[PDB]
Amino acid sequence: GLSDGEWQQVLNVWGKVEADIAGHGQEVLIRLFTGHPETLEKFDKFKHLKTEAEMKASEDLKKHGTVVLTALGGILKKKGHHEAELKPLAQSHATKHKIPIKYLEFISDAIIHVLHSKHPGDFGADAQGAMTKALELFRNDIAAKYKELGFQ
Ligand code: HEM
Ligand SMILES: O=Nc1ccccc1
Ligand SMILES: O=Nc1ccccc1
Ligand SMILES: O=Nc1ccccc1
Ligand SMILES: O=Nc1ccccc1
Ligand SMILES: O=Nc1ccccc1
Repeated sequence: GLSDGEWQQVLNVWGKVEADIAGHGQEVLIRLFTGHPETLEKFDKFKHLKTEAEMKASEDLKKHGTVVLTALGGILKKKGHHEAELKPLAQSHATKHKIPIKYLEFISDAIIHVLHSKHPGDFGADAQGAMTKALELFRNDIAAKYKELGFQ
């Protein structure tokens, strides 16, 4: 678990994220797709995207980023009391989309990177620590659902 002080930084930061949800979502998906191009054959709608320029011009990628970060926001705002919100998403990713948990690790890293890159010298050391714990908490509760389903 995180402290109250820690939860407060996380939710402070997410409020800022929410001011520019599309632009944050776009950058997080582009970071993932470019650093780990195999994530991209999970997506028929995205397989044509052969360049960074094409990824950035794509309205549908923006729309997708908005869906993703909005779902992550709902979870985060539960301050660790997220069983009902986390459950369906763990179940769909393991069962239908078949996403290894290592891609959840990659996207967590993508978020911390994008935060510094969009707000250079505005993303405090205390802020990075709280967010990182928030993201690890999330990943940890996912791993428990993944073990339950024997997903490798
Ligand atoms: C922060 C972690 C993530 C969150 C909050 C999230 C959120 C979502 C949401 C809300 C949906 C739509 C409803 C559903 O199918 O459950 C979705 C669908 C999907 N996700 Fe994720 N996702 C995450 C990570 C990932 C990653 C890392 C991948 C692949 C590398 C992935 C692949 C997919 C696929 C293939 C779909 C189906 C797309 C569709 O219905 O068009 N997800 N995700
Ligand atoms: O729909 N879930 C996704 C999460 C991150 C990247 C692409 C899709
Ligand atoms: O930011 N939300 C979006 C919704 C539809 C298309 C593109 C972006
Ligand atoms: O744009 N349609 C979507 C459906 C499910 C997840 C993300 C996007
Ligand atoms: O690692 N699989 C996931 C579980 C829940 C939401 C997104 C991804
Ligand atoms: O059965 N698969 C597992 C998934 C996550 C953690 C441990 C086991």
